[PDB]
Amino acid sequence: QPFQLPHFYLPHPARLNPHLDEARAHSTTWAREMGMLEGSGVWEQSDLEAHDYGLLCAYTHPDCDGPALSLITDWYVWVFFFDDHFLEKYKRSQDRLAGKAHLDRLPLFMPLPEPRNPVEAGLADLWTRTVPAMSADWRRRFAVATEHLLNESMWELNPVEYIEMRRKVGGAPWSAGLVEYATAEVPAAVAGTRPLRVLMETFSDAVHLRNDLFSYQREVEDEGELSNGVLVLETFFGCTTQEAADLVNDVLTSRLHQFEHTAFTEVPAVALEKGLTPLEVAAVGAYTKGLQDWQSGGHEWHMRSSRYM
Repeated sequence: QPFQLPHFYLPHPARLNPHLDEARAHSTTWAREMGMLEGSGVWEQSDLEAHDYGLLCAYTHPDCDGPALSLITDWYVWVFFFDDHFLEKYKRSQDRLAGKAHLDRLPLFMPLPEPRNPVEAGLADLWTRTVPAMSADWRRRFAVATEHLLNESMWELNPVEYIEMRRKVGGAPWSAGLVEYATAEVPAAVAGTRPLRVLMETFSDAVHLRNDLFSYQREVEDEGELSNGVLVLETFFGCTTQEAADLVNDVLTSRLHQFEHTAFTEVPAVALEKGLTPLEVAAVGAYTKGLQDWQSGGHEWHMRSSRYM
């Protein structure tokens, strides 16, 4: 182990989704149907089964029913398979043009075309299944977030800078889109207000920092990935790895506190200040609870599963 895991701030206990096993079998079968499994040159069945993204989605989205959980699970399986496939067929072979054309072809499967690869097929099926359940606004926003996350893999060619950039280019807003699918979508009235932006900011920072704390083994040391919270703080402040871990954890705790504060106090305040109807207020609250649940279940999935892989 690179460092001893710091003391985590965990105000809300993680809850597990009762439909888990169903999501596991369905995600495996679906991943096979997309051609992401053996024969792809990227994943085998054992790899996907070892990753266990079904547990991640069941932990992060406890209140959604079985099929929705299955959909979210297929989304996560797809994006992780996207990362691996891009780091295999393109990044490894160092072909920029092919990957660029790929990243150009991907948004075409999310209209607001015939797949040449398992990624495009998966994205197509996922869009087909997901779209009827959400509005046009969510479609646009989630398409934008998705395209952001995908185009962030184009990189082949300072702590505050790192956190702020990862805030925009991370996978947290994407996951939050899937969250507002899991519970309720955020009304356009309070969508642009400061408390919601701070909500998204703190959430993103927290998730990303935690992920950095748990990925230091397989990314910094083993892979050689230069982007990590712990690594950045370590090189910047000249601190030892453990000290950097403790600092990142402290910042994480602070972001969680600001998260809770703005969520359970300021957000309903700006919800009432914008004259939002109670029906939409319930949606905002459900969204907040969805974020909290996602954080909790995420940490729990990291602790109980991923760190042993």
